[PDB]
Amino acid sequence: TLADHICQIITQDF
Amino acid sequence: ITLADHICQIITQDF
Amino acid sequence: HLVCPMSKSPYVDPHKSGHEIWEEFSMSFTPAVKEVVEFAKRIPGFRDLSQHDQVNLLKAGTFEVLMVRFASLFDAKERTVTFLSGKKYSVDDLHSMGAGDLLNSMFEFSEKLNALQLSDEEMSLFTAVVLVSADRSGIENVNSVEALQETLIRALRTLIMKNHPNEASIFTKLLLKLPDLRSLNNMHSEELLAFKV
Amino acid sequence: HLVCPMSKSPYVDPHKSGHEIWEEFSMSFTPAVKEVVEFAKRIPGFRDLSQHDQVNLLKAGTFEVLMVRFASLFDAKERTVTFLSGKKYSVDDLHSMGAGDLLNSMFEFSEKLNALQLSDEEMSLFTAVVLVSADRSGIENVNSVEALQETLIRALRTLIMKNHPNEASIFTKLLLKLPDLRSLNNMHSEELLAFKV
Ligand code: HEM
Ligand code: HEM
Repeated sequence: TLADHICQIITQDF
Repeated sequence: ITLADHICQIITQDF
Repeated sequence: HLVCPMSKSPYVDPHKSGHEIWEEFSMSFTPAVKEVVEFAKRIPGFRDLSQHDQVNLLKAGTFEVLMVRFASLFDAKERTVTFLSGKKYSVDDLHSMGAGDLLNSMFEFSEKLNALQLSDEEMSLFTAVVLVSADRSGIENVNSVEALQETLIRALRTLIMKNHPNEASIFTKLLLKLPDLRSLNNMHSEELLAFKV
Repeated sequence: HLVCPMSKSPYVDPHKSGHEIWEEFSMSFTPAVKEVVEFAKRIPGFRDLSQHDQVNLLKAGTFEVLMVRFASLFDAKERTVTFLSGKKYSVDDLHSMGAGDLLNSMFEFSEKLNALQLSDEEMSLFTAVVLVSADRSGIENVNSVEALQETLIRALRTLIMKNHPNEASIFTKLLLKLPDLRSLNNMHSEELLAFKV
């Protein structure tokens, strides 16, 4: 149910 | 790993 | 429950073992798979792929092929799903029975595809493009499959061009469904593995 | 071993815990991820999408964007993979440290994509097409995303037709890369899960 190690890096920029 | 593998036997049997 | 619309009813006997449920399921979905097999033999370039690639394309593209064919089983207006036995179940019914986001995704895919109201020629040519666009990771002669894929796409454009002279964009809209069907496939095998809870 | 070329190296010090192995790794891939975000902010209609749909496109599509920007890490002539450190490793090297089918699938993909011999501009527009094509499961304004995608696709067809006049078929091939990228994404996600189990 994953590959959301990228969330933190992306949600930070918003 | 397991996918549409329960379909394997039906396809091979028409081959 | 077993909320797959390849079932004849989402209702499962609580007093039957797992393999007897699954066998019941199977004599419902097995005919639909055999018709994908039959349909593949009738794609002309398909018979010219090796036996290994033929089987692999079918192993990997059968679900996508069926999602196209049985997209009509999703009534967007009535908000119902028709199971293979012929019975209809409401979305609300199925969500309480176990369904979730893959069901909603399939309604959105089906709504958009049914929206195109392709004829059977257009559809049958579309489905064949879907079949030979199956994921290639077990394929031996990739170039020959991509040549068959490329041939079938050209027929698709020509057919669309003759049938929708003033709506060329249907063709590109049909191609852009390919990644959507590939995501529906991934999520749906994830649903199959969650069969282990 | 950590055989992802987003790594500085496939060698992992065995006297390091999972969390600090991942720390160094994340040091290596986080800039490439942040760069996708900045590329997205530069695609014409992207910032007009709702905040939630921008994020969900980048959450689901960053990998496919990166698989396109880093296709040159896969040298087919040499059968080497260039890691982000700049170090080079051979496929046979990587195969014995754990690499398999996904690596081969990626070489196949890079080979096919370099073959299309595109300019940087055509490449940057194809990659915008790739991103806005991302899986739509968590998307709230589907028609706006698909309107942005349809217009990027159309822009891309005009630029490809103008620059490759001996070969309009390059556009169709580019389109058929979208289910390929989706399959690599799913394969790679499974490899990621596996690394955790
Ligand atoms: C022979 C092929 C297939 C097999 C063996 C199969 C099997 C399954 C199984 C075991 C489940 C899980 C049921 C549950 O968790 O209660 C499932 C879910 C589902 N399948 Fe299939 N399936 C097949 C093809 C298809 C096709 C072709 C479609 C659509 C046209 C489809 C649509 C669905 C849906 C909508 C769900 C429930 C999704 C949700 O919970 O959100 N399946 N399938
Ligand atoms: C931030 C983004 C990414 C993260 C966190 C990530 C993480 C991982 C992890 C944990 C593995 C398993 C490694 C192992 O088992 O040794 C892996 C495998 C791999 N990744 Fe990545 N990855 C990312 C993006 C990418 C990209 C963009 C590419 C290609 C350009 C790529 C190419 C590969 C390859 C070739 C493998 C090995 C495949 C095989 O075993 O056959 N990864 N990745």
